[PDB]
Amino acid sequence: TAETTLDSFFSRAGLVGEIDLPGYANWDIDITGYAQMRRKVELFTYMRFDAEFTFVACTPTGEVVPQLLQYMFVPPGAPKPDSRESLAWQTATNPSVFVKLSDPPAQVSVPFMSPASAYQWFYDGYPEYGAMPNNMMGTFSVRTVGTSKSKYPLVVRIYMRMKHVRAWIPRPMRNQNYLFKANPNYAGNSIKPTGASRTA
Amino acid sequence: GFPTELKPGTNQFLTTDDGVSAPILPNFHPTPCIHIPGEVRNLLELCQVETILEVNNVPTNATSLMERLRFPVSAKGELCAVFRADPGRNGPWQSTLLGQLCGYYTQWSGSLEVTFMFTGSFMATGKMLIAYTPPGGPLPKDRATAMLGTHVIWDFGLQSSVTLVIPWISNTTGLVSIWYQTNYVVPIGAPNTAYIIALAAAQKNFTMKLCKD
Amino acid sequence: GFPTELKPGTNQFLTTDDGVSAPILPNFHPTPCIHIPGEVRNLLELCQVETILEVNNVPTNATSLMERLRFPVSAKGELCAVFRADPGRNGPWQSTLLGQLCGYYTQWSGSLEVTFMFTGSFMATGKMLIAYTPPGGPLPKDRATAMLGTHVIWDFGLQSSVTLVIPWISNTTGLVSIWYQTNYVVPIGAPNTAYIIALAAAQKNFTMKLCKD
Amino acid sequence: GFPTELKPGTNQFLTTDDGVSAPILPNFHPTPCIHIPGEVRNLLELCQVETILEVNNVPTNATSLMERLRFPVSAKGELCAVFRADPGRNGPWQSTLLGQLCGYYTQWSGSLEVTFMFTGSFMATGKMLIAYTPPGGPLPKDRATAMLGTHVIWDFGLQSSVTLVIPWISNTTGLVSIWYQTNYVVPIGAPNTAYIIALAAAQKNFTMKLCKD
Amino acid sequence: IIVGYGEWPSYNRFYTLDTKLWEKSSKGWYWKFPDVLTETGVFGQNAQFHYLYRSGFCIHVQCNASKFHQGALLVAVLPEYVIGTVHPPYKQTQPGADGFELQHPYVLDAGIPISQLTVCPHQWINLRTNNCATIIVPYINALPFDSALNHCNFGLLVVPISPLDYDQGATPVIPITITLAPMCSEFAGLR
Repeated sequence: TAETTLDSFFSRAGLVGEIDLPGYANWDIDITGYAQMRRKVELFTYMRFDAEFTFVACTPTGEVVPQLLQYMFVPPGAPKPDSRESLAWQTATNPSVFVKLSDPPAQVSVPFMSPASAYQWFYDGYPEYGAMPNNMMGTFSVRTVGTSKSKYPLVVRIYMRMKHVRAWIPRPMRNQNYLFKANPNYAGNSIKPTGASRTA
Repeated sequence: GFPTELKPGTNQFLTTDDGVSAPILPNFHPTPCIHIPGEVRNLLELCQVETILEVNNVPTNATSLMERLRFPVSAKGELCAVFRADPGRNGPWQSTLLGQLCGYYTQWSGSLEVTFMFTGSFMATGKMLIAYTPPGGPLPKDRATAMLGTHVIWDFGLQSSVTLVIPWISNTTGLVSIWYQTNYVVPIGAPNTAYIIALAAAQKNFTMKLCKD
Repeated sequence: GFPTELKPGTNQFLTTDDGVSAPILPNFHPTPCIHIPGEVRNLLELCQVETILEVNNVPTNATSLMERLRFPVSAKGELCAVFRADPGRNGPWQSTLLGQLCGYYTQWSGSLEVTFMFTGSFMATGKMLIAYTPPGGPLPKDRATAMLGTHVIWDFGLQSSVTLVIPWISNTTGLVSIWYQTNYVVPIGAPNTAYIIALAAAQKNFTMKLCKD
Repeated sequence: GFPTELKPGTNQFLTTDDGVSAPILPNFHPTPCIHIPGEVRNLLELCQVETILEVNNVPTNATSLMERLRFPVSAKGELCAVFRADPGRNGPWQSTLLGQLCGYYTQWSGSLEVTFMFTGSFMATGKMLIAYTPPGGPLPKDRATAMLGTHVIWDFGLQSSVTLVIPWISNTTGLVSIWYQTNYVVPIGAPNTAYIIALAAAQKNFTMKLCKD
Repeated sequence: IIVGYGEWPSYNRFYTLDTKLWEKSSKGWYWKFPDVLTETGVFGQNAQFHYLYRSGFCIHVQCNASKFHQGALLVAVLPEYVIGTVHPPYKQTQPGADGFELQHPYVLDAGIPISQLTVCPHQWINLRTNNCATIIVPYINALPFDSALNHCNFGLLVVPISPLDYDQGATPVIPITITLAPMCSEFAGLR
């Protein structure tokens, strides 16, 4: 029984988003970034969990270079940086982490951000239909510390693991192929059965 | 100071490691959780709910996918339908939530419980044989040897729904066949074809191991 | 020695980390703190003080910025002023300390308390209607429907200051309108125009979350 | 924070180090262990079992390797066989499980126990001398000096199996020789050649040290 | 009775909607709650003149069929039942006290299988077994109160699992009656 608990079902950090810096990039937090995890989270209607993020940065060839990086987390409602010299970078209320590529990957924890009591994956209404307003976790912005252009191309990988997962209102699991990240529509003409068939 | 040495396996990142990490907002208080009805803590609760088992997974046409939820019974010792007691493997068990959650795990073991529901006229009567064959046994050649094994004689003139309990499965598999014990007898003015709906679930002793995407 | 391994997330600098660091002057004793009167420990105390609410934020001229602190009442069922019950958003609430501290946070919720002060001659009399409309409701078309909602009938011949308590706000917003219940009646020799000063504050149950620069 | 320094010998990998490492599947439960009969916890139990000692390790031919398990006794004061009491060194003791496990260790010490089994006709009679010479002593020149040392007089007309206990060995070695005390006497109609099987084991006080591949 | 999720609604008369004519070609119907009651009644008079709202419901479904008709109906409540189009129009998204017809009952206009609806609070309407199905649903939401006009708590789905069958001469349409009584209703913010 201990194997099928929610925490075991939703443990095992998975790669959510990859960032390329061939000199900054924004990555809005989205669990759906993990390809196979949307169908797993949609099986309930409400969730409440804390996330751990790990940032594994390296060159496109996987080689480790001596460069300083800054990943800043802007909480929901804060403005995003628009360039490499925006005043949003020096803001104290957006927590940052300064790590070299030689040091072990940065590991930060983000608590439950929603003003409601649970993350809801389906909004049966309007705040534009189906736009769940208070599901926004924040945003992670990555840039290389320094004023001049960096000497190496970088690839940043993000691994997210949920801890303390709580769920409510189970529902049937998706069987059709996903088309859009926000609304659940399918392809009506190319509708398929749940599984395989036979002859008799 | 306090003398320590770094044991082998430091500075590695194991994606399954559950070590506690530093909060990004130490002074933040998340909104306290309220009581939302219908909280689930173990997926076995979601495995123990009866669910439609598409025994009639013959058609694939877009406008007739809805015909797979039930299989017809209409107008003596013949074979109605047959399906395997294999929740995780490909086939009719893909439709049920138990058979979909079996795809997220590698190993499962326990007792099933498959119920049938007759959807004919109230004045319609008849009998049907639901036989289960242990693993290894082939499909019976006829109702005479189908009755010798484990079976129930289902008459739907009196009881409209029966339950067949599969003794034990694990990840050869068992067989479930349904036979026409007696022909379909109906009065004048009542429809000459009926349907049976199979609802499959798991007992209290079903468990899973080795979660796998 | 004692075997440990460096878990992922070492040698990083989190600007929110509250770890204790080594003193630069171990032998230093800072001068002991004396009792300075008026010590503040929670900013909610500074949020619970009444403060001028520039309802009349029409003028921008340099030599007349002082005219925004109060709005005139002078010489029947007309509209005097209207403002939103939105401490954090742009508008009249920018002037109060509550509305300025709301700009340092992302989320706030609780009950407001807006008082008005009449600044006319002692012999001046009259009545005025202060109505509050819950969120979503539009501006009333007239005093007849303005009175039907939540309102107070303020006469300043007897009482020179009244308090209107906004029930609850959170980050559509509520509306506060002020109506001429009766005309402005004044005796001979007293000024024919008067002013009203709005003092806005927060109740004891106001709180803020998610500090933001 | 807590002040420590890395002592010499960090970031090294000692292949004998028994430090506990991070599980790869924290949420996995291995299948509980059942009682399988015949559980072994110490290899000394496997060393204390009697095992065939190929004293007659003369032949090497493929179709006659089976003749090494026993040595013949057939038709006065002669020498039958001789072997060393050396479990670990090359020779007859390679065949026994004690002598094979001695190859996995460097040092061993204790008391042996070598039994013989006579495999002749029930009507066959005779006597044989089994002498043990302490370390250093040479092979005796004849039965007269072979009897003076430690010995047993084995007659197989009465008892079909005898045990000779080697007092103590450690890693010069002792000698075991077997002599014809009396000739082989057999009745008419019974086979004129017989065989002896040597079963060697270790006592309760045998131990090993310094495991080596 | 089926108590949805095992909880009785906590902290008020029967409403009868239009009958739905179940036929041989019918696919299914769904009603959005509480949007089904907003446009009609004293209950819907409070919904359109208040800001916040919370309430349970007591849905009762009946079918009037003789002994010579056959078929089965699956009635089930699906909290936060979002529609997936082949954006939906307003009439499809929030249909009034007249429901809407499912064009693809297999995926339920949401890309989810009909076969798995039994995980939700439900009852079976088998014409040879029973003609009644009553479900008691509590208030389900992430917040204690919510807008009744811009948000639907759940959607009541009634789908013919097995087609209606009858002999020629019998009545070809089976009326379906739904009677819903708000329970433990609350309102706030009189606008």
